[PDB]
Amino acid sequence: PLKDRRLLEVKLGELPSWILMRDFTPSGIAGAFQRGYYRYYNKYVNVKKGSVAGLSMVLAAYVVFNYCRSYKELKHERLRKYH
Amino acid sequence: PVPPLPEHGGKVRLGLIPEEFFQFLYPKTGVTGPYVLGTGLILYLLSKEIYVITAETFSAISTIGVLVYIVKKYGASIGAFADKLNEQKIAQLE
Amino acid sequence: NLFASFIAPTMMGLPIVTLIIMFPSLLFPTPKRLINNRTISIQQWLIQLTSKQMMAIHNQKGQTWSLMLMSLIMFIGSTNILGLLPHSFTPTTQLSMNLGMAIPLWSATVFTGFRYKTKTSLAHFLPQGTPALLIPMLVIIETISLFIQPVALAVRLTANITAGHLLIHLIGGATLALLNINTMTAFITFTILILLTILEFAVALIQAYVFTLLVSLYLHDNT
Amino acid sequence: LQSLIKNVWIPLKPYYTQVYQEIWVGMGLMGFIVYKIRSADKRSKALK
Amino acid sequence: PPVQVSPLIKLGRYSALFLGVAYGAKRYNYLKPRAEEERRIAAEEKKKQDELKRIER
Amino acid sequence: MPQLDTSTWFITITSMIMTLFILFQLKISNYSYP
Amino acid sequence: PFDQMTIEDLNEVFPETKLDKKKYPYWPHRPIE
Amino acid sequence: AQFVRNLAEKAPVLVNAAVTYSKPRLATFWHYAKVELVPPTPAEIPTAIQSLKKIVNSAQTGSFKQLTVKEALLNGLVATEVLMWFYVGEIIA
Amino acid sequence: DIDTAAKFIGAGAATVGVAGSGAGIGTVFGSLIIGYARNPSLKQQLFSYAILGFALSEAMGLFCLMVAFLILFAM
Amino acid sequence: DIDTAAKFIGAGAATVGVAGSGAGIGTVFGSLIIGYARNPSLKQQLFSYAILGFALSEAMGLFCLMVAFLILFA
Amino acid sequence: DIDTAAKFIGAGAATVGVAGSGAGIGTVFGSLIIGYARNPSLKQQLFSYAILGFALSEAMGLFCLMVAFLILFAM
Amino acid sequence: DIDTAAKFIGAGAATVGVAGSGAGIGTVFGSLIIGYARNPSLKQQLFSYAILGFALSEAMGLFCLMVAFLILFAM
Amino acid sequence: DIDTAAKFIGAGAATVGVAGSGAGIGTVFGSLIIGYARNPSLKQQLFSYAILGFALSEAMGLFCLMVAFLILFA
Amino acid sequence: DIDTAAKFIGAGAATVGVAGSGAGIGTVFGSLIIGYARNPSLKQQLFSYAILGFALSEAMGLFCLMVAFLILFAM
Amino acid sequence: DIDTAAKFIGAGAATVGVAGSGAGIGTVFGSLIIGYARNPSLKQQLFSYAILGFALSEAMGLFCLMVAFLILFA
Repeated sequence: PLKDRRLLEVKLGELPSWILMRDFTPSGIAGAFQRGYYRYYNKYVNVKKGSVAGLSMVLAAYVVFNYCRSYKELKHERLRKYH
Repeated sequence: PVPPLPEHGGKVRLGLIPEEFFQFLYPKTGVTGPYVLGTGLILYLLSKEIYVITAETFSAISTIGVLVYIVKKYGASIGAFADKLNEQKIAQLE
Repeated sequence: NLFASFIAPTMMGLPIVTLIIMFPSLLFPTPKRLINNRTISIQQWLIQLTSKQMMAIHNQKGQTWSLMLMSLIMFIGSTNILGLLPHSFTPTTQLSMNLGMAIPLWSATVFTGFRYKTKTSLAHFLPQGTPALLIPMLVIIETISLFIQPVALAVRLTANITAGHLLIHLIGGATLALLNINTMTAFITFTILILLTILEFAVALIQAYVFTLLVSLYLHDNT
Repeated sequence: LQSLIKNVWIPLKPYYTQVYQEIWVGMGLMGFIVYKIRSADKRSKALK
Repeated sequence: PPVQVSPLIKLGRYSALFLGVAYGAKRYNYLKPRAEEERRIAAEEKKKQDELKRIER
Repeated sequence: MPQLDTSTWFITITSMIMTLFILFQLKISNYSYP
Repeated sequence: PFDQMTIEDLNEVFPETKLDKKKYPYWPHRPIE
Repeated sequence: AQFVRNLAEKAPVLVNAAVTYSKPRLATFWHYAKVELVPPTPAEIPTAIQSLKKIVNSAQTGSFKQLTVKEALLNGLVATEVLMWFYVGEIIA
Repeated sequence: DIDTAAKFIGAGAATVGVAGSGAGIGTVFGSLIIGYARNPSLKQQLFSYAILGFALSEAMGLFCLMVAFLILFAM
Repeated sequence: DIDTAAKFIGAGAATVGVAGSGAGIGTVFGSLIIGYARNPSLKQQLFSYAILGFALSEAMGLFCLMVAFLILFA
Repeated sequence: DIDTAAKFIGAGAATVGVAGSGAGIGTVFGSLIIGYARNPSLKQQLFSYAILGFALSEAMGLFCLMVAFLILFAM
Repeated sequence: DIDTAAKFIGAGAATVGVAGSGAGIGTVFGSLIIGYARNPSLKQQLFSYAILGFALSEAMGLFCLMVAFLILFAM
Repeated sequence: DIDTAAKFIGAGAATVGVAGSGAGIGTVFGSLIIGYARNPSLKQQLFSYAILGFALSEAMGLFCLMVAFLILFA
Repeated sequence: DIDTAAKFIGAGAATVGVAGSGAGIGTVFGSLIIGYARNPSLKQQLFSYAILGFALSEAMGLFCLMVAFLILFAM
Repeated sequence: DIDTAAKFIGAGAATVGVAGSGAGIGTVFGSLIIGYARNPSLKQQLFSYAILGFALSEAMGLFCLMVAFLILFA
């Protein structure tokens, strides 16, 4: 009953239908990053008894980010050659 | 003209990963699918050396040990601390 | 082999490192309701406190810089903590950032001191009623140890930070290497590492206070 | 850019004009110095 | 409260397990000699470099 | 000393500026009084 | 109530809590007594 | 000194208590793991092979292409689950 | 080799800047034990002003060790 | 090369300049402990008179390390 | 070998940081003597800060010493 | 030439005559702290007799710096 | 040999430290003097604390001398 | 020749002797600042003892400085 | 030669473990002064203690210098 649905709702056959019904302009990129931040915020943070997990996630994410950034310079000391 | 909040949002396992994952996975393996899933993910990363081990490993271990110590010892103290500040502003105004 | 962590990163040929710097900006969100959650109430209290404490001495004119000083100290206290993590980058140890954060402030203070209070600012070069035997040998010293302000004001912080990262890297490396030999030495050095880690958690804020306090009283003088 | 200016020029105006007149000069000096030093090292390595 | 396997997976698992066990033993056997010899010949090379710097210090 | 490979100084400085004199002066400018 | 309100709502209910912008144009819009 | 040694004796009692608390949680894990004391039955092999052939049927004609995402995501994640055991066997190797 | 031993020497020399810190440390702790012995009340601020100097001495101690390494391992 | 080994020697020697600063810093902050314990009603001025000296005595070793760097890389 | 020479020399001329330890020790034990002669009551708390200083100065001592034995031969 | 080598080394190990000025000024300013505490109405004369000391410490601590700069540029 | 020189060079330079012993014992018996001269009822107690500090710093210096020696007879 | 090397080395080394001068002078003025802080009916005699101590320390440093200049311009 | 200059400079270095003993003597005497100026009646014992401290510091310096003599004639 709807053209645009949550990408999980849509099927594989109409997969490209979803890919083409949606927009791509940078404004529609900010209007996505914002939605992500605000889902996280209003679901795990803006609550009267926020916990560690309300924060630890972004930290342990930034961690993996800056690990991926560094992969190149770390292929030079693998303790074993044939992995 | 503003909305209120819940009492506590999405509950979480290990303090890091959400549970909704677990339930979404309940139908097929139920309970002991996610844990072995992660164990395998990690033994894989380690085996093929997608994650080589060095000093920074132990640095991370130490920082994390410190942090969990701190929280598991001071958490609710800080929580009541903050709720106290809130009720205190409420009163000092009220 | 290990200055690596200070090398400026770009995952590819693009300008990334300007994102390692604005990330903290959102570990300190802004409130819109009157009451709010914990993570905001806490920092709010913290800031009320620290201001009421440090901006006491200053006169009324000098009380216009509260924003700048507390933002400075907040930014730096964030950066120097975050940099602790396993594989994170400290955008301060890039000496250039420290120079660009030090100089303008010191210069603008001196300029407020010489735009107004000209004779008196000039006078602070000669402590009151010193022996008239040595005047030049004193108004040389004061005027050389003035220009020395920003240089140290930056370099102190810079190298202070750097040394901790370097020391932890090296201790952990020797930890693994001794683990090759034996077990107990590794635990020795690991506990050593815990101590060092705490001490760095500490200096990383001590230096912020130092910095924005030096500046505060430099404004106290030349206001 | 209208949202940008209406987010970062309504509040931050009285600061850049009344107070911070004296820091921009310092930043110009900073630019002077960085130019000088980058030029010097560019020169010295152009040699080698 | 255990949840009975949707048998497809109970099948798919242990097969692959023993496949991997065989793969591992095979890799070990097939790989040992090549590395042994490359390292021993590199040892010849390093002894030669040692005597080189001995005579060409 | 990689703090002396001057190539990158311009961007580091400019971004430091952008941050220290824009974002925080927005956030902290909104904090409130008891 | 309180939690459903904002700072402007306090401007609304209590004008004496108002942080006036004339005698103290800057932040924190008042002195530190 | 001797008091620290006495504290160690109390710590040993505490360690026994730590073992005592761990065992019921472990017993719940054991209840899930107590299903098989011998290798699995070859009775449902028919069910599994037939489900496999039905998957092949859904595949060949191009009818499974009417699925929703979440289902295929789940399927692939459990596929990779099964997969990790291959590297596990390598570990044994 | 010669540059190597020279690095070694420069390192063994730069090691010594720690004595200022060791001194300042013992000094300020003595000062603290005293200012408490004759005023056991305001322990809190005494301890605060103890560690704030502790830090401002270890800073320079580690300046020196840092330059030592900076030479030894990375020129 | 000797012509640079000597640079290494000189810088490693001059490193130790800041030992006097280590001292002066510790000394001053102990004296501040004391003069705050005696008449606790002057913390303020007795702090403004301490970090001033901190600045002085740090500057006068940071100069020396700057000179070591200069000798090395110039 | 010249590197052997510079190694032994680095060890020696870097084993000097002990001066910090010594001076701070003297100063702390003296401050104890005095603060105690004044008030003989709080001996426990006083000796506590005393041990704090004792070990915290031996700290930098062993820092310097482990750096010495770090670059003695093993590097 | 090793001539310039030891010229450099001499400047470098001669600029050490400033830790004096360091500790001297530290002690001076602490003494001023106290002698202001016990007598807060002599501020003026006190600061003057403090500057008299700070100067003639800095001067004779700086002569070593100046000697290094000299011996290097000219001789 | 060149190294045979560095032997004695270092085994001699490895005693620069007893400076600490000097300054310590000085300050130590100074504070002891002042003690006995402000409250003579503590003589033995503070004498014990003094011999404590004495032994401590003397040991620091003398084990530094042992360092010197083990360098000598490497 | 290397004579210049060793002479520069020994001179820039011997010139350490001014550290003690700075330190002394500082301690002197500190003690004086105190003594006057408590007891201002002594200005003249105080200042006199002060100048005497200053001169003594400065001279015990001047000896080494002057003999360093000797070793340089003479040998 | 090589051992000649070696021992030369080894002793010229070990001869610096004396400034600490010197300053220690000085400080112990300053402390004696103050103590006496508080309690002018226990002069005798103050002085006994002080002369002992002098014996000790002088002993330490003399050993640090006997080191140098042995280096000379090792």
